[PDB]
Amino acid sequence: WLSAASFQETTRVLTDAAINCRSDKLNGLKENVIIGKLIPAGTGINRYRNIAVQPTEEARAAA
Amino acid sequence: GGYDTPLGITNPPIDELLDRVSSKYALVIYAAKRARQINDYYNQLGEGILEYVGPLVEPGLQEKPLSIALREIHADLLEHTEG
Amino acid sequence: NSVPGAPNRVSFAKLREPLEV
Amino acid sequence: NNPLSGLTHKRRLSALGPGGLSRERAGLEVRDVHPSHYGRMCPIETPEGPNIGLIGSLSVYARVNPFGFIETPYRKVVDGVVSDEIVYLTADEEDRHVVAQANSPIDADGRFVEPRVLVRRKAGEVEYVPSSEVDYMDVSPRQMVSVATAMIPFLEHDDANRALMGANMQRQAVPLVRSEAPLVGTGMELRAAIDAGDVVVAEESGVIEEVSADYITVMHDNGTRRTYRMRKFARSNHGTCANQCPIVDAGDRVEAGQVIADGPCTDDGEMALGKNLLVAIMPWEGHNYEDAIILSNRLVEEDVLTSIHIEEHEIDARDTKLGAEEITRDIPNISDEVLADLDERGIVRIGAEVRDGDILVGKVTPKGAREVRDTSLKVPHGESGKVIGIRVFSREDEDELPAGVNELVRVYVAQKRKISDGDKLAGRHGNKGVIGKILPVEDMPFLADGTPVDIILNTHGVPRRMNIGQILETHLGWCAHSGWKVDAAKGVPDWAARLPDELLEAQPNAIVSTPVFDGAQEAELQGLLSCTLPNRDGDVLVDADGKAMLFDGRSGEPFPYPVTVGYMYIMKLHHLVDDKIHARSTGPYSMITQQPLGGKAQFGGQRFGEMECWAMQAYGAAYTLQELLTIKSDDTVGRVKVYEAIVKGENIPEPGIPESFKVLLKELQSLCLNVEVLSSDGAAIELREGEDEDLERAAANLGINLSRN
Amino acid sequence: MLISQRPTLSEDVLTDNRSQFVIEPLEPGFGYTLGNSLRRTLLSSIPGAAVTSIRIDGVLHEFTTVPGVKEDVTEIILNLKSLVVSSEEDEPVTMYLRKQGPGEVTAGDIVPPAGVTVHNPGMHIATLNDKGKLEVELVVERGRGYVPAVQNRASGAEIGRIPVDSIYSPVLKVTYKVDATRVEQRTDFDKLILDVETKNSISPRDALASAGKTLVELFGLARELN
Amino acid sequence: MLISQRPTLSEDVLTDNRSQFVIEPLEPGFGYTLGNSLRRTLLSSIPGAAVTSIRIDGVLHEFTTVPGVKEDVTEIILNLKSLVVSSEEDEPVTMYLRKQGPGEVTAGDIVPPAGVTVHNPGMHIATLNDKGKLEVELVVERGRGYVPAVQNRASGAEIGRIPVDSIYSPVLKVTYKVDATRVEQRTDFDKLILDVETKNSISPRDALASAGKTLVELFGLARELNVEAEGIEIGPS
Amino acid sequence: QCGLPKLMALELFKPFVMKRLVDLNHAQNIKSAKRMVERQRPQVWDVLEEVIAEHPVLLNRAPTLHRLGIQAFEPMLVEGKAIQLHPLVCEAFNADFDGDQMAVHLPLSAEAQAEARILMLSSNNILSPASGRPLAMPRLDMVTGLYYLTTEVPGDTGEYQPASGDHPETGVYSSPAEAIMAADRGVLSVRAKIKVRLTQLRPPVEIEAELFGHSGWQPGDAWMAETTLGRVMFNELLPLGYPFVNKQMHKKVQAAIINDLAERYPMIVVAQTVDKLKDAGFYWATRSGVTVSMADVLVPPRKKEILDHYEERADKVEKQFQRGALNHDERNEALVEIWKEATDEVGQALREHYPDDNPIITIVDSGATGNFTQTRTLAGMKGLVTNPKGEFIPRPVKSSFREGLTVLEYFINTHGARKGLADTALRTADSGYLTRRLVDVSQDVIVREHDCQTERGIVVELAERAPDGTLIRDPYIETSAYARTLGTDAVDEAGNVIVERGQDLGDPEIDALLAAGITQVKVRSVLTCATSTGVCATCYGRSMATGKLVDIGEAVGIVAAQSIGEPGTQLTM
Amino acid sequence: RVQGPREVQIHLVREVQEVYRAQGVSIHDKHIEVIVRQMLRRVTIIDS
RNA sequence: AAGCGGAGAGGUA
Ligand SMILES: [Mg+2]
Ligand SMILES: [Zn+2]
Repeated sequence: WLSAASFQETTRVLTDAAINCRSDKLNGLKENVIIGKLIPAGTGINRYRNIAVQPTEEARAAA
Repeated sequence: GGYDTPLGITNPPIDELLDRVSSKYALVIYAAKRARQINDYYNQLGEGILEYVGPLVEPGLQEKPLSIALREIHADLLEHTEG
Repeated sequence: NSVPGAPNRVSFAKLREPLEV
Repeated sequence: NNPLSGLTHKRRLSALGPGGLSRERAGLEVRDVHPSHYGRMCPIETPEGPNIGLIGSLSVYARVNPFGFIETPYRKVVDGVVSDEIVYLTADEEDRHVVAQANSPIDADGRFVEPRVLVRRKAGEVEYVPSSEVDYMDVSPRQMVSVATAMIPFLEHDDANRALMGANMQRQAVPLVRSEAPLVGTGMELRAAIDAGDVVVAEESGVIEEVSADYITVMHDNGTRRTYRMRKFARSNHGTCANQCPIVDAGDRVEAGQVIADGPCTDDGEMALGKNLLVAIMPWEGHNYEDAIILSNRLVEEDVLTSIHIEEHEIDARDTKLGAEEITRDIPNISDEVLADLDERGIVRIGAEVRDGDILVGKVTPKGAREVRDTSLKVPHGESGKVIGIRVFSREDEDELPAGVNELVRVYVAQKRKISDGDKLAGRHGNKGVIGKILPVEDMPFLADGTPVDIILNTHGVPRRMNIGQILETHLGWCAHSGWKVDAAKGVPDWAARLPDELLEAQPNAIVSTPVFDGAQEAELQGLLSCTLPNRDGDVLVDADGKAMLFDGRSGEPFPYPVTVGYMYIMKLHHLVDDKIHARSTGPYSMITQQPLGGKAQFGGQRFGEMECWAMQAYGAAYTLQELLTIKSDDTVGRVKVYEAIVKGENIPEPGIPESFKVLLKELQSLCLNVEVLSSDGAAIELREGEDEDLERAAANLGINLSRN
Repeated sequence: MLISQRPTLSEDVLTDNRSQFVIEPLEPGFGYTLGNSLRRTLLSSIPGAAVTSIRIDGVLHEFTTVPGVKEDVTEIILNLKSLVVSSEEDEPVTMYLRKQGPGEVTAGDIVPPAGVTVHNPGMHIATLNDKGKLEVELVVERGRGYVPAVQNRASGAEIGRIPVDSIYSPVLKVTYKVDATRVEQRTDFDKLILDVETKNSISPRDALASAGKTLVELFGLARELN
Repeated sequence: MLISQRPTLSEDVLTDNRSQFVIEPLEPGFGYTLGNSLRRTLLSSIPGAAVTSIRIDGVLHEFTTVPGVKEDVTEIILNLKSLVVSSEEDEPVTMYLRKQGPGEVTAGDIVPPAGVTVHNPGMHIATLNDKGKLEVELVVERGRGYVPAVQNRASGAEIGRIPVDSIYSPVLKVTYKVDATRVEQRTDFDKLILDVETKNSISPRDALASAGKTLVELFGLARELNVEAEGIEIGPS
Repeated sequence: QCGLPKLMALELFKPFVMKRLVDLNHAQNIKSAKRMVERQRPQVWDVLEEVIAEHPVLLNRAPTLHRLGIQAFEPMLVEGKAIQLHPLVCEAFNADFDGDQMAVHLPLSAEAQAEARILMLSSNNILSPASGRPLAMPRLDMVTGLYYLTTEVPGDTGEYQPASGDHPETGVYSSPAEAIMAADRGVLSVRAKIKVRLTQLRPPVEIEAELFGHSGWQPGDAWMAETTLGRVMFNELLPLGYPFVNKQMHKKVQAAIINDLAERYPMIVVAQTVDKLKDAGFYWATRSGVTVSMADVLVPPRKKEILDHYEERADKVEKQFQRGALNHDERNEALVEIWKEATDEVGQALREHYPDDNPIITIVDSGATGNFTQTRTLAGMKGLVTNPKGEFIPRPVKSSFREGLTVLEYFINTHGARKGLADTALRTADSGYLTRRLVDVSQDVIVREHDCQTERGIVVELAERAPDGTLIRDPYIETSAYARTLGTDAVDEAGNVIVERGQDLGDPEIDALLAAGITQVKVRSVLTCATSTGVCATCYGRSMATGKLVDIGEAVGIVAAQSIGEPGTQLTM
Repeated sequence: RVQGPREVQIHLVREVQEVYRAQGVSIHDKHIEVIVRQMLRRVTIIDS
């Protein structure tokens, strides 16, 4: 209901959501921009956001 | 080597940096995570040592840690595991 | 013309105007 | 801005207002030129924004009926001979008869030279008819154009778009310090200055008795003596300068209607909005790529294009409840090095050079003594100049000030302003650009005798925009500058059969006139280019085609092909880069939302709208967008932590939650809706702040106040 | 075949300001580069003297008027900016200009101290009537190039001082023309004619000497490579 | 007067026959009064020697081919025009080149007369594989610059002479650029870059030094008019 | 690179300057450093130059119609108050220099700097992500310079002559340096055909096959070429191992060269080569002699004759109407059809009169700007004009803009010159609304995995045959089948397999398929993807902006909407 | 209703591509199928 | 240590 309410016809969608008692799961681009966390695209997906970086053992020992 | 020496930002070239990763979205996180380790090594050097090491390559006079991380990546000195 | 001290500015015009602005 | 814009603000017809149209819901048929506008409304001059077609300018000869309809004069023709009776007609009558064309070949007796003539029929359709049933004729050409448009030479060679652009740009020129008259122009400059009202015109004939820089005293012929006072360096509505200078001597004799003093943009009674500059048309090293302009450094040294801009500041002396605010020179605990100019009353003195941050008038406020705080008027950022005059209004001298205030101070600051990169220049034919580079004199292309050019224009924009009046103006300007003399030893040449007398010879720096729709034909220009007086030596710089041989200022080798050279009329528009540069790192924040303020008067941020967010999401950059939308804009706890991290050199912390989301939740709750933020297992999150560290680290204001010591 | 002649410089005088210098013989390709180097040096870096600021008696700033004078102060500045002066001392020098009563004030009424001369004694400055009086103090210095107005606050001067712009260059117009001999048998040379005209403050012979001095001293840093 | 910032000269050695020089920092606009004049002086002022005329026996009427060799006249002339020769005698000198039998004939066997030296003996000139004989005579003079062919200066004496173009200058290519730099607040100072590639007879440092000696005595003619003239003084080194 | 004013750069980088000032003992506390910075004390400019090194900034201009409206640049200090922009990035921003303004933003954290340096750098984005055309290309002045440089004119100075009888060929050179020395003297022209010996430039394919055969180790192998000096100068800008072109450089040829370099070479040599092309074009544009004057605007030799001849037919039609034979509409259509032929006759007479070296002809023949309708209007006749309701007026405009229109001709000319202006301002709102709806409908399409391993696919025609027996390429095949992945093996005459499954369809695969007598192909398209949420990398195809397969996690539903809705302000009814 | 969905996507792609293609703008067809994919995702229910 | 919200009009790309 967040994105549909922020696109067009706010009052109708808000009354429908209030009557139906809907729930928003916050897995879109617009909702994540609104609430203020990383959008699920590009460098924000779990694959690229959980990289662990450590120096190689050879360089660590040599230096 | 079909090019002349790059200047400033464009060194090292990404055509050689992208052979160490699978996509251009992993290079960003790679270098950004290395830069923070370098910086927080530098800031806590005065007191007791930590479990962070670096730089592993000869730093210049005044180089931003991001450039040091890029030069380390291009020289094949760091290894990363993709989530 | 019609101005007592206007500077002289010669014109290329070929027509004659019967009415003034 | 100048007299022309004032004369054109009146004589303006607006379609909008109470009882009319709407700006957005106008349409596309009310923004069209109707065939009944010939002589009553100008089809060229109109805004080019979203008001196109909804504002217009009244024509030159038109007048308004008592009922409210617009009339035009037509010259009546009877039995094939054009008489001299003038009758005013409205569109109703005009669409009933047959009206001829303005420039028909009358044979000095009233009968047309050619039987076929172009006429306008009842429905507004044009057609070719034999010269037997016509019964009216136009009084003159230029009767269908407005007053701003009738000042463009060679208008019939320019397309509608560029003519519209030039007519609209003629009203933005600023008044310069010298303001010399154009070399080639139309005859409408003289009447556009007297009628605007910017010049002093003698009311009665007489002999001038005394002349000075402030007043002129005229002794009439019946013993009456009249003295005219003059306005010196007065601020206009848009910050420019209005000046008046006498142009008469102490023993000359004047006549009723003669111009006595000049004005802002007036030279000897004629409108003068620009300067004459030497122009070469050629590409040059890419510095004039895409409508940029290259200038010389002589226009800066010799103040060719320089203007005076005046600004005004003001303050109020209020009666606060806890006391009464007063103007004085006892600012709380401030070093006397800053109170050097403020004499004794707390008001700066005349002639002092101010800068950003300095004090103009010193005032104090009662906190509710040991309650005096400092709230004084200070020069805002980006200003300077010399104080010109202070006007003080007091309550104890019968001056009527609003209740609550008791002392008004008005301080005027003026500064001169040179030309620089980013300042906008334009001509009368629609050319417009910004200055890309200012070159030294020693490395500009120069003629055979060593005279450098003053401005270089590109050649790739002239053909595809269809405004070739500028090259013709260039040729005629060079011919008028160097003079000419037709060799009439054996009669008169064939091409000069129609040229009047007194136009076969001209001395250097002559001034010529080319009316808007009947002027110098191309054959006459081609003939005049071939007979031009030489310079001080027996040389001719420009050959018969209008081209010259130029050298190069940097390498010295001559250019391989000749280049077009001439004199062009260039005016300086009122879009200066000194008023368009802005930057901000931390400043005042709003109140309902904690987002940065907007605007340039107060330190304001730049809006980052929807389309920029779409671009950032397309690029895939997820951290840049989050950092732009949380810590740089709204996160109230994140800003100070980021500033401390940057100053100390540590890493940037994590963001929080923007305050606009909480404001939205409050509004939704206040609309009788039950909005909740849940966790992974119910147990709705409180979302009600927490105990943070209130100790203000770094002991520095974040930036809302610049710095007070 | 290699030519043995060496180029020579000759002078021809047309007026007290215009002069022509002939240089020959030159290599086939010289003539434009040498002439343009001389022209670039002449028009940019030659020392001269000029006024830097003025002071009038009853005037605080530039945007005002003086009673009895037909022009305001800014027009007086614009008239004074065309003055031709020639100083010798290595310090600022002060000149005075006083006039009372009706008439016309020109540059001939300025009394210069020992070491300052005015070369333009008939230029119009202002015009006065029965109740007008003019008192001006001028400051002259030496320099090179072009220096804009130095702000008043940067020197600690009084509130009545009016900084002004200054042009130090005494050279007015320079040009050149090459004549090339392209006969057969491979005996080719060029001759250069350089035409200079100054501003009556310096002789056209004494500007070319300064240009040559600057150019030779600047080109001499390549020679020391041995 | 003084500049308060003395220009300096430095060198980069890209190759034994190619260098790059830098001048920095110059006053605004002085990067163009130096560059073009220096380039032209380097190109057409250094003295040198080159081949001016050749003659091949058996080639009198038409110039299309020569019996015995695998090439035509144009290839022979092009290979001869790329010879570096140093001469000391002012008058023209004559050289001979005679080869017999199969094999390649190079610049090693031109057998130079005392006073003329060849600096690239191992340069391919021709190759004989048809049991023929080659006897070519050459005339060498000295001068400066690039001089196109001279059209039969002595028509009544020679019938078989083939004039060739002469490349006297030891310097082959020169290019220059000028960039901007920063001394204190102003960011409008000049920086002159000169890239020079020369032949095998001379070194680029020597050419740059010999182009700075023919310019001091070129602008000394203008200084001789008035000994004291208040120019611009750099000062000591 | 970009140029930033000193004052703006000092206001943007205030905290970094403060920390560096406190670091170098120039200030005691941060308050002292804050005062020093805010009063512009003469000790901050030395540290301000070394604090902006390798710190990118973002440049933006509104409207941001597509992705390339925001780009990252490396800043450098300049003197003035205006931002200096590279000439080649003005096509992406769609910005001229008649008064435009731009906005500057600053990245702070490490991730933001890394993304601005790697993802958004200006020299990494050259191809347009809608069709694949390069955008950083020479245009306007540069194409004119490159067209003048490499043009061959017969009978010029120092031309090659096959002289025989008493003298050699007289005009063959032994190296480019000798040719340059000869041109500097005036013996040779830069546009005259000569024969020159080249060593460091690779020969064309045919010459390499003929002379060396196996491989030409061009670093030291010499060959002889018949060309001009301008073509050698132009070819010295392309990379080392690139064959000699030897053609006149129209706009199309340069576009082909740029896309070939982008296809076969890494991404840094292209951004290095485009700069040298820009430099050469700018240098040779000023000395090409392109100038405008009234004597260069020629006129048709016989326009009065043609106009008088075509007036007679209109007279006959009008008289036939006046006798009652025709009604109004037939008369009007007859008149308009009569007057539509005189325009073409005048156009042809004008075109067959201009010499090929005119400034006005070489501007449009090189693809720089303009069409021939504009120059026919400028030098010939305007033609027919339109009524405000939209219909033609039977009376033409017989005068051009070089001779000057009369009064009512100029009045009726403005009827259609204001409707276009009034429709331009009304088209933008509709374009913007359409783009907003397109973006807000497609926002859950993101490439999620690498292969859904489906077998459904779309069918592509891929050229059509002729009854004669010749395959004819489909007119629109670049944007129908390029940048796609094959779905089934492509067989021929029940034989072997030419292109196997799961292979990108570039030019070589397409032409090898076409030279086998097979038209229909089956491809994998996003319409038939079997993955649950989003799409997959294989089904989508190749990214049009980088020339490779699409990466996992890219927001591919927004770039499609932006590319569809960006060229919407040039769609006239 | 008549020819199944494949013909409707062919129709939409071609008919929308023609309007752009008339005036000379190049847009690959993979950008238009991403939108038409979103117009056919839901079904209507006749009986439950 | 202390404020900054609405309505209307004109312009720039
Ligand atoms: Mg623009
Ligand atoms: Zn798939």
